[PDB]
Amino acid sequence: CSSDSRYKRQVSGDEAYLEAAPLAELHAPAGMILPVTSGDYAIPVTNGSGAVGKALDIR
Amino acid sequence: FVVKDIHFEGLQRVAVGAALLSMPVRTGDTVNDEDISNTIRALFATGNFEDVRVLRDGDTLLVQVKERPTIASITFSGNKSVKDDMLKQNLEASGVRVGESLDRTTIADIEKGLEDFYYSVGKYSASVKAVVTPLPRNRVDLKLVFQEGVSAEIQQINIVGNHAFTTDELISHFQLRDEVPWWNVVGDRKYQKQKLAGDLETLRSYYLDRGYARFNIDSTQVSLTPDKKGIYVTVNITEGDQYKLSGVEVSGNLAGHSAEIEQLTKIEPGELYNGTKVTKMEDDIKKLLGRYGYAYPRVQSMPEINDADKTVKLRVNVDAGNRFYVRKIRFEGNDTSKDAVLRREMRQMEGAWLGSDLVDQGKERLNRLGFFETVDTDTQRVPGSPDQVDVVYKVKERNTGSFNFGIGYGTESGVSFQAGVQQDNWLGTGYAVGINGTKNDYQTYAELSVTNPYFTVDGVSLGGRLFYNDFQADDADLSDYTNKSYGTDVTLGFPINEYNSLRAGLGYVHNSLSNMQPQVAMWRYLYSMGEHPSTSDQDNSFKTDDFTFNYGWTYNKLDRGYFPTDGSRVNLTGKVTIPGSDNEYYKVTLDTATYVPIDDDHKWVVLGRTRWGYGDGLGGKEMPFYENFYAGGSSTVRGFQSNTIGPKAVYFPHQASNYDPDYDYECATQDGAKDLCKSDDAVGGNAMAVASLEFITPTPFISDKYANSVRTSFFWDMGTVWDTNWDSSQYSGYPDYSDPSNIRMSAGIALQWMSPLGPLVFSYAQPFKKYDGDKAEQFQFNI
Amino acid sequence: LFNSEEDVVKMSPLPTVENQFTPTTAWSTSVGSGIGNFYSNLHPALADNVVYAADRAGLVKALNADDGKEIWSVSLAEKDGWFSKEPALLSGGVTVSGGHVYIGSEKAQVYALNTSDGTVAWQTKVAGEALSRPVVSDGLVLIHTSNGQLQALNEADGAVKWTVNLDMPSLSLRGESAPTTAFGAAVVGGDNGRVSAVLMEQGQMIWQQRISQATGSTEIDRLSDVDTTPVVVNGVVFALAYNGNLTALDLRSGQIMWKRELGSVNDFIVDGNRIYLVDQNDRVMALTIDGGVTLWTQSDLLHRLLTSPVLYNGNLVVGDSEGYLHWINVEDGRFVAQQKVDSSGFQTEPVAADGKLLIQAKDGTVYSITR
Amino acid sequence: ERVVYRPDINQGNYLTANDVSKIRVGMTQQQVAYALGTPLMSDPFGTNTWFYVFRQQPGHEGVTQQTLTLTFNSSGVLTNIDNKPAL
Amino acid sequence: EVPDNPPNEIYATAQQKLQDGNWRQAITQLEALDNRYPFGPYSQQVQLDLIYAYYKNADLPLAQAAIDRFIRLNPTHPNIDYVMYMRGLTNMALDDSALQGFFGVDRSDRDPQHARAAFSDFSKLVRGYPNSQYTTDATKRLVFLKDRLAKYEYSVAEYYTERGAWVAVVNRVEGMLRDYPDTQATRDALPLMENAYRQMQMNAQAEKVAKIIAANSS
Repeated sequence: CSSDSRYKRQVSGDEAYLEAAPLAELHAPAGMILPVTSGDYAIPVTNGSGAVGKALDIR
Repeated sequence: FVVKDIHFEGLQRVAVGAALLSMPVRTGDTVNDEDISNTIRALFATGNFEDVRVLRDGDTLLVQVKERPTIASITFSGNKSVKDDMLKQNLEASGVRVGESLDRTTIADIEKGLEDFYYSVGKYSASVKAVVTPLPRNRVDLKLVFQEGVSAEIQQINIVGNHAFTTDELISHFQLRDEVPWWNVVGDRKYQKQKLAGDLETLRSYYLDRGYARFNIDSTQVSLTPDKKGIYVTVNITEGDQYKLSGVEVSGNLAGHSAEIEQLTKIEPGELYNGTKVTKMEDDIKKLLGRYGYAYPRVQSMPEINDADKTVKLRVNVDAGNRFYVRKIRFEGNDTSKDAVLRREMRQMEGAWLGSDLVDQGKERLNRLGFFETVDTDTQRVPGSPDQVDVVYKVKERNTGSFNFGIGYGTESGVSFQAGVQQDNWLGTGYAVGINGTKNDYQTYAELSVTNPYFTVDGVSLGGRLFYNDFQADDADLSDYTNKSYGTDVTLGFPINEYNSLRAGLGYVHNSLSNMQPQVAMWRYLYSMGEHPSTSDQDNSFKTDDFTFNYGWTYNKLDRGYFPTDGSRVNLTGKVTIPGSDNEYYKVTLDTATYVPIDDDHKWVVLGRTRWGYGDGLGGKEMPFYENFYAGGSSTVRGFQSNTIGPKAVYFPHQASNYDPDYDYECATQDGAKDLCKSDDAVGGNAMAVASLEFITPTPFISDKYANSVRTSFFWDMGTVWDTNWDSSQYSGYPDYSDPSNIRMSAGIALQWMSPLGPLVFSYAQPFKKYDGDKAEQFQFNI
Repeated sequence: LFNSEEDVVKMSPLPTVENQFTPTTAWSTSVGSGIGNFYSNLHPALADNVVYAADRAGLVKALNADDGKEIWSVSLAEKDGWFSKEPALLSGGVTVSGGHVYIGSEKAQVYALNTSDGTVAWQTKVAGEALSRPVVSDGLVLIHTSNGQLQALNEADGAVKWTVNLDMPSLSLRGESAPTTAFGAAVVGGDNGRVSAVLMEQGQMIWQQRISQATGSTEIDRLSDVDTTPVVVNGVVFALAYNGNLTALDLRSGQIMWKRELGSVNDFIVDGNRIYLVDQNDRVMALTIDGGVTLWTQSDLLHRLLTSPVLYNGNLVVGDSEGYLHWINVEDGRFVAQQKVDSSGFQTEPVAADGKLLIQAKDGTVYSITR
Repeated sequence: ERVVYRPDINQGNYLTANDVSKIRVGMTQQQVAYALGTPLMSDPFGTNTWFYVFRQQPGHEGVTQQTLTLTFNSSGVLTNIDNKPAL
Repeated sequence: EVPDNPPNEIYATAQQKLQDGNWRQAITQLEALDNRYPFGPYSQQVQLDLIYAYYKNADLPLAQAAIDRFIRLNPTHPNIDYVMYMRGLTNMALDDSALQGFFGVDRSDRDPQHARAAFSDFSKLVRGYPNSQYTTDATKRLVFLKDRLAKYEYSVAEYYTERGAWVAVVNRVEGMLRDYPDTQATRDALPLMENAYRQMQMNAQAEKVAKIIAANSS
């Protein structure tokens, strides 16, 4: 029939990983050097194009 | 001739240049009448051109293309037992669908294939017709009418080669049965040819167990009886000779457990042979070596059948593997839960050799979790080493929360309601929630109960339970039946075994009362409370703060934590007061849940429930009357109204209640009935022994997507509640209620629907043996 | 539940019931029971004014064909086992040749019973069932099995002359490819849409021709029940290929004289050059021996469950599994009479022997019908 | 503590004493890896020292342990068979 | 219920209901366009808006089928970078969307199944399109996810401590060691295998961590 007139109140999402904090690398002294990256954990780190968050592509 | 241009007259699916590439007369190439006819077939070789007429304007080609693509819809009609997507799967098997081209040739072919689908499923007397309904711009609808005459159903097996057993008893030894009478009606009768194969293995097992090792099935031919229903068969077998287990000569990669292996060779030399036990003893090795770490214990029997004495010798070949197969385990379906709470539910540890049942024991904790819908195991032996098995556990979780309600005592005369909700480990976070209460202008009842079962890894089950009832019976004031009752219960859960489990805790309860009814056992309990009340007036006020020790015990060998099928969870509960309490009494209660599978594929399961309960004094001051036993309505018994089972109230001839309305409430007062008034209000008895006879039934009437969750069960209950102190010298005009013979009875059916936030149970029940004074509502909502 | 969700198929009834030669019976005697629902290739036999009648699961009479009075009785409802006086339960039709009663059971036993009392002249268990009544002749119990075995037994004792494996379909595509004898060679058709010729005297395959299509990747008719029993007039064989297809072909070689791969006919008599048929949809037609050329037809009756077409009193006589009996013109399809003689219906075949016409209802069996 | 029902804690990755007799110092890692396979632990930045080590908690009384460390060199060739009991 | 309309108008009709937010009816327009004209020039642009409006109306399994459509339908396309984010953007919301975080509860102990998938897609995005408009954004998605995967496996390694399976502590943190340095939960997991070391009496091995502790306490 009808379900109008503010059917949802404070219902949405966000961009929390962007809102999350970044990280910081870890140190191993001389002689304690073990493998640290085992796959796609190595990524190209990039400021390939910004306009992030809500400024990202919408359509 | 060389083409100047090809005129692409209507494509409707394909591109212009993609049409040009199918043409062998494309722009820039020499064109003759042969390649024009090569263009007819190659544009037909697209599979999407209904008609192609390659012509030319001198040399400038022009192709009158008619086109078959998208079928816009396929309309099914007349199936009524089979899903139309299954018929669309046959249409998928032709590679034709919405979007595809139509082919008038494949109309009868898919009609044949659906009649061949009809042929396969269990019919043949079922015809179809595809109605092409042409739609705009190239499109067509495939309207499909399914003229299903009748199915094929079994009539009679013939078995030839049988020389020890009845064919007809073997029907009774087979799943396929042909017997539903008119005055001895039992079961149903169907056909599918895969069951024929299964009945053959049933027979293959049926001769294996005796020692028939020269037994073989020759063949089996179904009579294509000219009626399109007649399913008679012959079954060609060779009976073979009987053979006897004369010895076992097991060897192989015995891995030093050869004595433990020999424990699985515990046989008698010369008993008549069965291979299922040989199959069974093979599994026990894989349970032996499975708990000994061997994830692939390859075991290969070989029956060295000796026809010379009609016996069998038993070669069994063994490959073990290794122990430390188990590397680690993975978990899937933690998306709304806490992983360690899942990962605490195991007993096979990473960094160990495999325990095969330790998985399953852990999976039993997963099974007796009950916060799941599936718990599944994914035993991936990791490549790189056979000391590497990572067992993923994809589980399907379950719904959480459960609300209960009854709309009553207002909702238009003020803000008044029932309340109550659970959260069921608080979305699996580790914190069991059950809360209820009610806010009315009769009373204000509050309650809290919360349990972390796992404060420590030792199963430290802190259950904290609270309540604050302002139970006043508010009609004008605190004059009718008042108790501000409040207090707590700290309780701990105790592991005693993997199945034995103790409960104990400490309870506080403080109750403050005012101006109570001319109920006389209420006066009698006040008299056993050492108090001497005015029996003819509700003016009597009381404060009591009781102090009790609570205890209990749990068994758990019963299948699921939410949908169990077999076994028992024996649940001792009880309580007793302490020095320092104003009353010295006790209460103990025994309720059970015994599950016996009628069907052991569990289409039918006997469920056994009773409720034993008894509480009385430790000398002098007794157990209070509100701690008696009250039933009816739903509680474990339907047919009645709630708490309408037990001894009933009598009013003392009464004067002044501190509420004398205009004949609204009758309490033997001076507003009428100024005399002894035995009332029908079931005030409960100090002893309860009730039970029900409830049995699992299936439901073949709905989609079994949700029937697996739905419980369908008929129940048959009875009950008797009574107070041991009922001395009918004082109840000389009243029925005695120290009797364990107040035999009520009702029966009915249970209708549980599993809603996505808890179960929705409903019932109808009709009592047909009853000790009167009870209120009855034969329909029940059990939300 | 199951009574309300019933799915029904619909056939055309029997039209043009006639009585122009108003039918009656000579007697009924019947036997009592028989086929009923339990379909089989059993059918009665008649010779020497002795009705060779019986209950299928039960009694084994001998009825005197003047009144069907019992000459003698035995029963194969005896000889205790798992059933403890195990019932008769016959597969093939009745054969009485010489002083024996040759019959093949659904118990996969075959019998010779002395025709003067029914005393068992000899006994043999047949390996599996038979899709064929044994054509017991030439010292041989000529059998086409359910296993597709040409098991010839010496009809003096049942001594197995040979057992020769035959053409084989997937399942029992029901139809009698009876092993028929013609000019010294065993002539069998085949329920796999195939035909053959075999040496009668040793079971040596003279030739074998696949002809027509059958269920499994080209699924065929189950309202047409193909009489794959071959009838052989001179060495062009005229027989049916399973799915009902008509074929004329050399007996010496199996080479096709002509064939109708359009046939769905049920029961057939090559009546001169007017071959009389029962179609799947039960239109009658008279077809030639040079082709399937309609000399006359009858689509008048349609969609019943018929027996074999017989010629009696000069008229084409057929009964059905409804209980109706029909008297058609031997010429162009005209009802000479019609009789709904019972409702038990007739699965077995009319026996127009001894100058009589012997039929068998499903459980009301024998009505010796005259007009 | 004073508590009674404590379910037993177990851990494998532990070979028999015959498997200790199956090998010798100077065997390769592979010479162990053919017959005794891999352990479930070796040094992540240290040498190739292999760890087939037992652990088990018995009722009310400590934890049983059979440590066995297997020091291979940079060539993965055994240099020490080092076994340790509980404590 | 949408009639066969002008398809550009159908392309216009959903475009309102995108700006309107009526993806209950925008997708209702978007299906019947592609139910009739799926090979149209904007019908593949409809697919980008289909994944958009599926995401807008929270239709991830319906979206994920459409993502693999654009895999099959446009295995080469300039707009793959949108979908390559939108694949991981799905698997971001596919891994965690529930209400438990609304109560302040930290959902990095829940199953990182699609978080492993969103890790794949965004890494394929920064490799396949290292300069796209998402490549700054998808990075910080991957940045937190690396610790989200860590705090997942950190949550595993906690339980095995109170279990006491000190090897299974070490195999989890060595998995954490093999996968990421830069999570500080690794610094939180840093003493615990060293604690497992001395619990296994691997004190000399525990000394080696104590230098790394000395390397990673500062």
